[PDB]
Amino acid sequence: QVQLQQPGAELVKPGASVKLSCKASGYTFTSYWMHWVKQRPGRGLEWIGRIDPNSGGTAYNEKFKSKATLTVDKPSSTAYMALSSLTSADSAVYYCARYDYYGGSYFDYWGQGTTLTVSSGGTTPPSVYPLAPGSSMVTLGCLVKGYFPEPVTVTWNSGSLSSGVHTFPAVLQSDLYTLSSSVTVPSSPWPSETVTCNVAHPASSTAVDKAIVPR
Amino acid sequence: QAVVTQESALTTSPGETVTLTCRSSTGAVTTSNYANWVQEKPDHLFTGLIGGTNNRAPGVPARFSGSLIGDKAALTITGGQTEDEAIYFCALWYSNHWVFGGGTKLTVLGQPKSSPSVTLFPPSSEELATNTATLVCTITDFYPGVVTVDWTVDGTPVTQGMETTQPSKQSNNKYMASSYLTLTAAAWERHSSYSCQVTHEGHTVEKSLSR
Amino acid sequence: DPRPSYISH
Repeated sequence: QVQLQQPGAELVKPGASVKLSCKASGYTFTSYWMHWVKQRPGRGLEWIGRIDPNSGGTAYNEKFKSKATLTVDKPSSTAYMALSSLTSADSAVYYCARYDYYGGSYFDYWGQGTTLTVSSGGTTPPSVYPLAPGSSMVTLGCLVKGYFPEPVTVTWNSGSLSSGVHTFPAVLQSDLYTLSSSVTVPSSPWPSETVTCNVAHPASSTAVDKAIVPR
Repeated sequence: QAVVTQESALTTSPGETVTLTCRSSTGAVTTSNYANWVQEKPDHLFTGLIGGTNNRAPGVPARFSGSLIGDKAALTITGGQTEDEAIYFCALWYSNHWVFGGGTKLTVLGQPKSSPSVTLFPPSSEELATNTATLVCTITDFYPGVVTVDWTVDGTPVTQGMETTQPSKQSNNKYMASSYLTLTAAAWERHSSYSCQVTHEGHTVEKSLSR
Repeated sequence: DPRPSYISH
């Protein structure tokens, strides 16, 4: 099984430079080319360029030539890519995809993509508000408002709740993330007993637990 | 340079054939563009299927094939499977660079349709004390995965301070998403009616709440 | 098979 392992998330300030890696394995590293693609919500996929593990030769996208620098480390079977003078537009997911030869051919394996986020906003803790019904089954939830940077961990009753639970992804409004989670319980337990969401935030060493009361 | 276009979305059922096309603004797609198709299964899972107009990737199910249909490049999927529901991308080569299309959102109805389970939560008082309010409209159990959300204040469409997450695959393969409406705490004192309208496949579901 | 895609490096 061929695999291309890439880091998941990278956080860096506008103006600095990063060196995204891409580990290969499962095949002869120097028999296939490596390409890099950039993906931002909106737009779609934009080709950055490639490098040939054997020759070292590379062909760049005119638009990214003064922006990226591809290279590879034969020993460790890994492909790298440094992006210079980082900005807001450079934020996104960056993939490394292996290329196949013969009569042109294809793009068969891909890395899971590293999501680069380029911003200079200090860590900001989330604010947890209990989402309660406007007083058969009942639905409850937690609002994790204005936290930064990604990502947070929400669980219900420590793990004391498999489903009814729903964790939506974060939305970016005013350079600040927000997300919520919902746990639908039988009309029985609540208010009778109670649910407690567990919010955590690594970039802030914060961990709020909020139990829900109807009012 | 050479914007490449594909269909927004397409809907097919298990067992039938669905075809995806790819437009080249420079004219026609030709054997020299080396058309490439790539699939995107949720959570950034990418896999190449076809390269060079018709070469099938190794380990790729037989039901996948590429070709040229007129002055376009196309990916045919005979006998669509449930897992085939994903996003498909078209890659075109132009002398020295690769240009993708916007991708096509393919739907294989591998289960029954289901209107969304909408829930409107009012701003909690703890937040209402920070001098700001937020309504939260949670949407779950709907299929296919696309919904269009609408907020209204006092029966009047409200546009600003509105945020809608992209629909996300649930555990039971259905879809879930959420929208948010952020007002100043003050601004929330003025109005009286608050409703979240969710439109799924031509059918609108509402959830109101009076302050 | 047609000519373009290559041009090595």
